[PDB]
Amino acid sequence: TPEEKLLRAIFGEKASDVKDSSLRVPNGVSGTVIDVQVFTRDGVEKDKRA
Amino acid sequence: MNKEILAVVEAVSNEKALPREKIFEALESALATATKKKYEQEIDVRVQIDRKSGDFDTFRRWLVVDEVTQPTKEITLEAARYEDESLNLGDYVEDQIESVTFDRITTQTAKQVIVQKVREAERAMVVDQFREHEGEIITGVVKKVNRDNISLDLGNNAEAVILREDMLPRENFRPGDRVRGVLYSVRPEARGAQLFVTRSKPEMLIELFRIEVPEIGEEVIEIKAAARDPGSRAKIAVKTNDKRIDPVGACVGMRGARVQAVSTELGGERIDIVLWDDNPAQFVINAMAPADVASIVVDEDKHTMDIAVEAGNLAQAIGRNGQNVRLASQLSGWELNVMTVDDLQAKHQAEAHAAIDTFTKYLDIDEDFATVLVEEGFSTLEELAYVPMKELLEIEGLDEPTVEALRERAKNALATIAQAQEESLGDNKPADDLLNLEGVDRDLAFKLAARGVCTLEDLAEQGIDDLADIEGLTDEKAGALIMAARNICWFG
Amino acid sequence: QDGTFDKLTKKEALMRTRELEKLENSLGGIKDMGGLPDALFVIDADHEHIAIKEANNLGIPVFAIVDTNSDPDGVDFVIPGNDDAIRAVTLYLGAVAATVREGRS
Amino acid sequence: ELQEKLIAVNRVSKTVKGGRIFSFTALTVVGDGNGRVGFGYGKAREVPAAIQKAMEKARRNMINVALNNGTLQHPVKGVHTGSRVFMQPASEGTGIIAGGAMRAVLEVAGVHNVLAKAYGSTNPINVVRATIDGLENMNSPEMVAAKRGKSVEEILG
Amino acid sequence: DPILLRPVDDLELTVRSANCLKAEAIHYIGDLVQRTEVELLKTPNLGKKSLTEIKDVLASRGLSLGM
Repeated sequence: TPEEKLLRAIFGEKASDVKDSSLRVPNGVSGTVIDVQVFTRDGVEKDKRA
Repeated sequence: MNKEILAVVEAVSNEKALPREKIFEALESALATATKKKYEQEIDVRVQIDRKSGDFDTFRRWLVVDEVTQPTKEITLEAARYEDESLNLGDYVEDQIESVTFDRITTQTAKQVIVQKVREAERAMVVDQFREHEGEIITGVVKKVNRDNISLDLGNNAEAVILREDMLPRENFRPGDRVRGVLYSVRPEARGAQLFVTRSKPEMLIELFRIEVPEIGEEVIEIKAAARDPGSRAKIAVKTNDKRIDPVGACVGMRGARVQAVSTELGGERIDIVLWDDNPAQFVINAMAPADVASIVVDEDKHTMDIAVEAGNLAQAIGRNGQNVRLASQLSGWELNVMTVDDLQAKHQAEAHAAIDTFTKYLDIDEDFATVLVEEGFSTLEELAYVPMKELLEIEGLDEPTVEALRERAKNALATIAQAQEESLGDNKPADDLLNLEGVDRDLAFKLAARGVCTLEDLAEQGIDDLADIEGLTDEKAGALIMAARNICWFG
Repeated sequence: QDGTFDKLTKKEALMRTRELEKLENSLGGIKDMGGLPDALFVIDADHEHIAIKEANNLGIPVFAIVDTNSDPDGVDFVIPGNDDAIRAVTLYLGAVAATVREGRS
Repeated sequence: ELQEKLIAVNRVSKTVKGGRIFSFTALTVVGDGNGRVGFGYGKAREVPAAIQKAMEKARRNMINVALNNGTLQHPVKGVHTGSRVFMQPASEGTGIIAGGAMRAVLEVAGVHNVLAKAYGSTNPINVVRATIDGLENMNSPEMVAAKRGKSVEEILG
Repeated sequence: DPILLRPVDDLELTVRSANCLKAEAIHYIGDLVQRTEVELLKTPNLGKKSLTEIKDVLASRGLSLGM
């Protein structure tokens, strides 16, 4: 749409036709997250939690 | 990115004729509101957009105040000046905060605030430029028909409303129909319909005549008054200062073409066009058209006029359901009583006999002398009591001693009228039983008794509307006294 | 008075304000009226003889302070008196102003 | 209502260095039929605009004439610039017996009985100006009574 | 009940009673039915006669004051 540039109206980037979507996970199990490991291939920028 | 902010500001400034500054202030407020919604706590937030780069910094704003009521959004002047000595009451203290990423959420909020700013800038300036239209006959397309109103689209996101009372009684509009009407009121309902349009009020008739009659648009002919029964009949009064122009002939046009165009736009409403006269009696004769008036009697004190007509013209003078007399009365501002020549003579004979009986009873004069007073134009005891002595001395057979005695008798008769009422229920029963009503001084009791409210029961039976004309009695004070009277009479 | 006095051409903007002030005096206090007047108070019958002929074409009762050289026929409410002394004109103008203030009740 | 009436068109001319340019003049008349009548000359370069500009000044040029029952008051002369119209009231003269350009101006004025004849140069615009001043000075007995004698009765019996 | 949603003008009240109710912002039959007889007697221009008219008309529709 021309409105795909609404993003641009406040930001920019290219076009918004690309499907914006965050990898969300499925169901069936509860739990409590006890331990998180983050491994980084060398050269890549470590983020703040790594 | 950077140059794109400038290109957007320039495009919007040029297309909406709006100050760039007003668009930025609104984007800053939009971004501040979008930022506030990302925090779980109620924070105060200022956003500042750089006018050259389009880059923006976001703060934790702290409204500098004297007394802090909201510690999450407010800071004391003493604490603000510890960080920057230049700060005053009403300034903002900032705090380095991560600016919200411009996602399609902030983008949508920014778009909504821009649209709202354009409604309060571009559309507001369009309404200001259309000062004529705000008052003249605007044209709209019917967007929606409800039971109680019609929504019109005027273009440019402007919506108007015609209320049910503002429509003609036989009009049936459909969505997509074009409708003309006078913009009679502009309120402040930007979201929705701030514009109120009428087709029923007299202004619609005046403005249709202004458009159809060039001589009215050029101020050569003036419409002095308009009276209207919407979708049935109207009267307009026209004047001109140019003796070469017939104002009635100009408004009618060649074979009635102009008045028929206005009538057709009003759903076949019958329009009478009358000549305005500066003499009220001559103006009422003109307003009574098409009925021929035989005589007029003017009562200036009551602001009423008795209109005698021939018995054959009585039905035409009154009109269907009194429509002709009512429109003439609304056009003149006078109360108009239409009767036959025989009925007017019978009324005058009954009034003369009642005046003679009143003068004979109260002035201790003979019927012959009372008849002379009525023939010289005296009808009330008040006229005889207060009229200049010169007018009473112009009457044949009155000397200065007899005029003085007549005035003294008239004043004593007027006094005794109030005195008898007071003795019965004015300074006695109204100054005791009716004085019990909260707030009833002796003056108010006599004012009530002059209206026939002599007892506390008579006051308990009144409405607020029946007492509204009593000088010094407000609707609230009237309501309190009636309720006090009812509490004693009906609940004691 | 606010707006386009600079926007396109400065010399041609001086043309419009050269157009304005000559129109300001010729069409002076007429722009506030709209339409035709009802009366017309003249202070010299001979000098302004066009208007008395012009007003008598229509139905306008006029009021002329007449001098002895003019002809008092087109004027309805003829007023004899001097009209070339300044102190004379402030009598008639001071009277017609203060009376019409009493007439606008 | 106004009962307009055309009398005569004309083709007048004037010359320049390129040649001669014509136009049209068209004398018309209007009248209510009950004592109001007015004429207007008008001239333009085309006959639809010539007759319309003629009427538009004829509306403002209307005069009142006081008559009795479709006929005149008394005999009356009418001289104007080579046109001597004579007008005799002729109480029920059974029609307006008059020449051209009088038959127009008497009809729309509302009379129906006058005997009339124009003496002199029978020129149409000068003869319709001749009846007008001959009609507007002709006076009712009411105006005659209230300047002379001061009884409405005895001035005519 | 769809009768409560009707305006007070549909009750065929005297021009006095209707104007007295409008002055107190009573627009619907459902607003009128909630008011007590003692509250209506406090309203301006509201006599004993107009109160009896309102009761007789409400009773003709199976409604009572103070519901």
